[PDB]
Amino acid sequence: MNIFEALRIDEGLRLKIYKDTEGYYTIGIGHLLTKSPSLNAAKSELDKAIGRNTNGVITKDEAEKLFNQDVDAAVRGILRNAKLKPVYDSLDAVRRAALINMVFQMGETGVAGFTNSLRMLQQKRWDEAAVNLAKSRWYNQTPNRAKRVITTFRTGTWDAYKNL
Ligand SMILES: [Cl-]
Ligand SMILES: [Cl-]
Repeated sequence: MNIFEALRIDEGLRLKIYKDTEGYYTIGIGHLLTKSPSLNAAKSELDKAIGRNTNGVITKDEAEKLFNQDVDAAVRGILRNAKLKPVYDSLDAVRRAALINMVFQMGETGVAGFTNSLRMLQQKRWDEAAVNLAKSRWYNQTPNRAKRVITTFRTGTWDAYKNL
């Protein structure tokens, strides 16, 4: 198991524009197009992202390419963030992947907001961090996914993804 495989399980893959859990226009493997309520604006962002007139549909290869870009950007966002970098450096490879998943889902800014959890993770206080992470809108809105990421932080293994 790895970050790519994990996120592919968590986000799924859809080749036509769809609405995510928050009602935002998205495509591929969790690639957010826009927070605007307009499908046209979404179609526009889509064409600009792929480089062609898509008409709201992309191929598997296109989805994968967006996905690669997106993972790369999450990593870079982490490394550039003063609050995130140190946590990330302190963690093992498996837990680093959980942090990347969170950033991919919610953005660098969102994650950097989990101040107390981050401190706990940095201190390697696993059970405590898990409890704290759960007291969030994030866990209440997408509990099954949140539980998978949280277990990953807690145990440092990919067990929550083994079966799926
Ligand atoms: Cl893009
Ligand atoms: Cl969920």
